[PDB]
Parts: sequence; C-alpha cells; structure tokens
Amino acid sequence: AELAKQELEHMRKRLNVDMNPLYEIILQWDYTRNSEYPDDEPIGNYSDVKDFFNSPADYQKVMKPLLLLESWQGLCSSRDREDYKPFSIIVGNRTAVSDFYDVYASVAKQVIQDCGISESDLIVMAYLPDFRPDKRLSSDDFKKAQHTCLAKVRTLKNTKGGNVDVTLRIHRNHSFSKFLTLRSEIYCVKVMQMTTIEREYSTLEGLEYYDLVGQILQAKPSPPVNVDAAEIETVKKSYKLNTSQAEAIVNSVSKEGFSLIQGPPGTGKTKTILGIIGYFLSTKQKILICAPSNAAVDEICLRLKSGVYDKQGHQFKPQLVRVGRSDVVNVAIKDLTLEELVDKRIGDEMREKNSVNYRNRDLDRRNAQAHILAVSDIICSTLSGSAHDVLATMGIKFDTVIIDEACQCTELSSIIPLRYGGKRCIMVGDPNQLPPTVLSGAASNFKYNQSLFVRMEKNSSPYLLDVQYRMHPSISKFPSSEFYQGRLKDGPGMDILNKRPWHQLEPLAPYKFFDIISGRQEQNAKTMSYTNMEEIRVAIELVDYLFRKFDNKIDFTGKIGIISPYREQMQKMRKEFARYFGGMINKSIDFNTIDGFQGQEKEIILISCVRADDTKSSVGFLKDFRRMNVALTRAKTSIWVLGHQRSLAKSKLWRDLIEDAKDRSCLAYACSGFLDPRNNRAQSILRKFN
RNA sequence: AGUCGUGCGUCUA
Repeated sequence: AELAKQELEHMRKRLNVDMNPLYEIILQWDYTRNSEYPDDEPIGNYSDVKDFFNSPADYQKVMKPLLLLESWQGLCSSRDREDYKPFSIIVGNRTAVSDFYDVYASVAKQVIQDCGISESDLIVMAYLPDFRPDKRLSSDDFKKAQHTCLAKVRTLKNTKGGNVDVTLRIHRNHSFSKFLTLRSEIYCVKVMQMTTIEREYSTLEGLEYYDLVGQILQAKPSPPVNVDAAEIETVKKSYKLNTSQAEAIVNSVSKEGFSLIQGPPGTGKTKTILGIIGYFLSTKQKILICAPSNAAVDEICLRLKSGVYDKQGHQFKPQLVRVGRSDVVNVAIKDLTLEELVDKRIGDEMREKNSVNYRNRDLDRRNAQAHILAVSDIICSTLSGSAHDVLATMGIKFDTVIIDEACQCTELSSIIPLRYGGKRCIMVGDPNQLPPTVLSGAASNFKYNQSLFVRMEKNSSPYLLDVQYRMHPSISKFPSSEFYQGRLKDGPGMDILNKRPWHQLEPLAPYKFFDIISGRQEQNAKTMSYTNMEEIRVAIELVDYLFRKFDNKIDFTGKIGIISPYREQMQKMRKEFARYFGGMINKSIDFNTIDGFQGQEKEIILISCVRADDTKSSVGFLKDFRRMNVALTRAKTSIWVLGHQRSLAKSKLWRDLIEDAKDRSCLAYACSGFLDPRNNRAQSILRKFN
C-alpha cells in the first residue's frame, strides 16, 4: 500500500544517509591548527541546546556545530595525548569525485597492519622533503609540519607482493593536492576513527524520517495511562519485583513512546531491565537493548543468560544476540557473539576452486547471520554498535528499544538505535550519575553534555526507584537528603548486611571522613595532574591496619577499591601499594579513577581527594554534584573519605557534607601515621589542631 | 580544568 511504500522509503533513506557533507566539512579543517574551535567563525553561530525545537531544521542547525566542535576536540585530543605510528605512501592517480579527490596509493601490508589502518579511519598527510630517512618520525613533526591535509580511507585492496591499494578522500579545494604528484612519498599518520561520528551525523540527518521525531523535538513523554492495581500486584508477585518497580514497569510498558525510569545505583537497575524484558515478552517482537559501554552490555548478557521469569513463572531463555567484537566484549560473552554463533551453526584450476570455495563460505556466513538475526528476539549491543552495517542491510524493525544509562550518553547516541523503526522506547538513567562523556568544555558550555533523558526528566518526572538494598542507609542518607531530595527508602537489610565485621570497632564505621590537617599537592606540567603524598600515605596506613586486623579471618579478594579524581594520583597510589604490599594488591585492592570505576561496587571504597592546597579557591571536578554522587554510591559497607578540610569546606556541597558528618560524629582528624602511636609528631599535630 | 566513553576487519593468489 501507499503507507507501506512510504515507510520503506523512509527506512531506506534513514539507513542510506550520504556521508559526503560530513567529509566535506571535516576535511576542510587544518590538522596543525591549535584552537578551541575548528575554524575562526564568529562564536555567535554556536547556540545552546534548546529545550523545545520548532522544526527538525532548527534542531539540525543547532546540533551540527556542536557535533563539529566535538569532532575537532576529539581530533586534537588524539593528536596530543596519543601518538600513532607514522607511515609513508606513494601517490597515484587522482579521481575527481563530487567536491572531493580520491587518491590511490600503494602501501606495505606489514606497515598498515602495525599501524592499524581500517576502511573507516581518518589520517593526516604531509610532505617533508628535508625529513631524514633515519629520523624517528612522530606526530610532533606532523603538528609542526608546514603543510598538512586531512584524508579519509575509503577502500583497502590487497594484491600480490603484499601491496595494499588505499583510496584516500581529501577536499578538492585543499591546496595540498598540488603536492600529490605521481611517484611522490607522502608521510601519513592516523588521527582517529570516524565511524561513530559518521553514525551520529547520519542519525542527525535522518531524524526527520524517524517515527518518534515529534516526541524527540518536543521532548514531552506520552501521558501516563492508568492500569489496574490487580495486574500490577500479579506482575510483582510473578516476577518477584518491588511494588514501586513493578508499578513503574507496568506504567512504562502500557504507554507507547518514550518511557523514563530513574534508577539510582543499587536499586536493581539490571533487575528492573530484566523485569521489563520479561513483561514485554510475556505480553515475534524483537527487542533491542543498547548501552553506552561494552561493560554494561556484557553485564546485561550475563544476567539474561540465567533466564527471565514470565508471568506464569516458567523461566525461559530467548535467543540473545551480541553485536560486538570478541576482543572488546567480555570472554564469557564470546559464545553469545554473532560470529561464534554463526561458526557453530555452520559447523589455475586450483586457484579458481579456492576462490569459489571462499565465496561460498562468505555467502553461507551471510545467510547464517541473517537467519540468526531474523530468529533472534533480544539483541544487546552499544549505542554506536546498534547502527552496524549488518543490521542496516537486514532492515528489520525493532518495535521495542531499551536504552541503559540514558544519562551517560549523548542525545545523538541514544537516538542512533531508533533508526530501525523504533515505535516504543524505554530509557533508563539516573541524572545524579556521571554526565555523558564529553571531550570539549566549550561544547559542555553549550549544553552539549546534556542528554535527551535530562530534557525528558525536566519535562516530566520519571518513576524514581525509592527502594535500595546494597547501599547502606547511612551512605544513602546524605545523597537522599541533598542529591535525590528525598524519595529514597532503605530496604529491609538496613543493618543486616552480611559483611557485619569491621563495623563494631570504633575506628572503622560504615561512613567516615578522615581529613588531613596539612597536605601539599604538586602539579606536573606534562600531565597537569595534581599528586599528593599525604593522601597516599594515609590510604596505605589504613589499608595496612585493616589487613592486620583481619589478615586471616577475612579475605579481601576484590573487596577494597581506591578511587581518586585524578589519573596520576591513582597511578601513584597503585605504584606505592605494589612497592609496599607487593603482588597481593593485584586482586585484593582495585585502583581506578572515579569515572572509570563507575559500574563497579565493592565492600570498602576509599575516595581520595587530591585538592589540598588552599592557595587557589578553584575546586575543580569536585564541585560537580554528579561526580560526588557517583563516588559515594559505588560503596556498599565502608567509605573512607580522604581530603584537606579547608579545600573541601570551600565548596558549598562539600561544606554541607562536612557539616552533616560533624552532626553524625563522622569527622575524625587524621594525618601521617594516624594509627602509629610511636610517631609522637602525629599525636602532637593532632592535639594542637584540636 | 586535567579526565573519558565510543568504532573497525578477518583466504588470496
């Protein structure tokens, strides 16, 4: 019918968005340029993310500059932080494609294999006649190179002699093409991969044809639909969920469109997702789960492998498909990956026969993967991975799209999976958690860091999960009072936690705040990261005391986690712990940054604050409330907060936290050798500070 | 203001 034809055309347009404008915009940039913005255009062009968008054209106009700025910042970060291995190529004939030049170059297979150049990688090319052959070429030369040109890899054709033909796409108007003479050596170095940027741009362009385009532009969730309480109670009993969680799931499923579920950490977010999936399956309807990071996808796959109960209580295990590489995905998820499933399902005359056999094998693999995708019910992947070419070729509509950590991903990433005719979308995320990853502070200033879920929450209040179990009630007290503004209720196990010990002792309590009377932090110019020795010494002393108290009674294998805002501080702590304790720190203690440590929960969490000097009133990342909430919510039983008293007291949120700790008598002055009575200096300092 | 998630492909003479 006409409607079917229109839907097919819209799907084809969404899945076949041309990338030429993106290439034209990107290639005009100068690699050697060192500025906060790709060009020198007036700042007025950039605009903050509007809450309401009049039409798709305005939304695209607002978003495109932000995407370009983010891409430029990522390019600069790759140029500076990372130094890819340079290589050299020989220029060939040039083809004048529409507003582009495609250059064919011959390169060695070993060189590209070592560098790691794929068909969707961006490179920067330069001509260095004075470059000595023996000189160690590096990204510094490219940055300081007089002439540079951005190029995009198009095709990689292998040919006898180990010769790879590479088609590089460059901007036609770029002057560097005058140096692209036949049989000319050009030094090229990789910059970054454009696959994610290309997918985001395609989604931005195709948002017009999206079914939920109106809802996204308005950002208004569909009105709640009343449901019978008896059905909610029956679902809760069948799935063994909580009353609030069951009500939220029922309300989200009943209404068609975007659904907002605010799950604070420890509120069974994975359990809530499992319940939603089971309820939807009980009521083929493919469901696409997308998560910002591969770790979340792996966790969801592991949880699903155990099976999901239905309303009747009969556990079942729908075929789950993981769209991801084996190396990036967890080892346990290797079996669930598409490649392994296809392999399991499958189980010059000679030259021609070998070629025919290879083609037949490729066709069989394509057929097997297509069949698996068609029969699969649950497809778990990442936001960027949801737009994989295989899925686009399949063109199978996904009625239900679940988004995890909606507050940890950008709007474009969240909308990417919706391209496959997504009529029902369920986004779950906690705004108090870490904001979506952003490389540019300027982009954040334009509200680019703000995600779609944030606007949806502003328009309408999501269904906050009040009940939490893993988090200790004392730990969740202050976040509930301030971060969540209440609406949090402790679970039945308020004080019946299995890890009872190391709590009765006065020195060790569920929540503590051991400030440092004196502490000096040194900043490294190369990394611009502060490092303090007092925090490291205090943490080492506390860990040693804890181990001595329970060296043999209880094993701390994967139960102690030290987190600091700064990467350099965490690395220094890991090095010191390895030097002092030895190899036992590999498993007993886990060292990682607060942002990196997100998603991991441990019995004991040591939150070490590096900001100690009071000379500068600036607070830094500690000022943000979301980071503090993430740091505090990752603990279960014991929290050890380390940081200078005055520096933290400068901030309003930290001042309130210190006041609450004083009210709860959780403040205890600490310094070097706090638990070392032999060192009389520490005791004297503590007495004087009193 | 000092840190970070995301992507790629495995047989070719």
